[PDB]
Amino acid sequence: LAGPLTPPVKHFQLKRKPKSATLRAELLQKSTETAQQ
Amino acid sequence: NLCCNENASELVAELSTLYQCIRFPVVAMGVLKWVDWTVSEPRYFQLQPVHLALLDEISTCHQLLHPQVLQLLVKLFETEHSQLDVMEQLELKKTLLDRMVHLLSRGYVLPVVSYIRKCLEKDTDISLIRYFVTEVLDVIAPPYTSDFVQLFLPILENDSIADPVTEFIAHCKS
Repeated sequence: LAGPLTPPVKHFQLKRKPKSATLRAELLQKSTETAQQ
Repeated sequence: NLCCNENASELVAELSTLYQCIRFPVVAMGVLKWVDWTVSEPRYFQLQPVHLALLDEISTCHQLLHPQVLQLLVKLFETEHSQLDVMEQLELKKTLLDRMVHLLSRGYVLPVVSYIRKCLEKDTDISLIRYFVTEVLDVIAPPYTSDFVQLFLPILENDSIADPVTEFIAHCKS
């Protein structure tokens, strides 16, 4: 109904991963710890 | 259930199910309003801030929530507490600058750099803008489209260091 989604234009290829995703992994460590609980 | 329980550490306990469940858009909005009202309390940064991490899942995984997240952090980038000194205020501001640089990396580049230009011309000290440029030129890969240069480089005229700034200015003027 609301029409299709258009993905954003990528002005440049990322040579690395943002530090946000690094922090997501850092907190996924404690996520796996909770999985161990 | 989690949000109205008035959660911090327990968030990190069930952050797995959270980032599993933020993929639902409406749930992402709900957590955004919850963390907004928790973090918008005066002096919520003196006691746990894990909540600012969750925007990373939201904005990265939902494109149309880029306008909200920045338009949340515009308030948080103006945080000022007499208890948490200007050093800690600048720490939180630089943290939020890293968040805004990440959100720029997702394509929300015109309004980010426009507001950065406005608050430098205003509030935001030259140290914060220099740290912005430091993190940006440390993370952004060339080529740099002129739609981004047109606001990033003429505000970068104030400084010349973070050398990556010299490389950026030379590449983007040549």
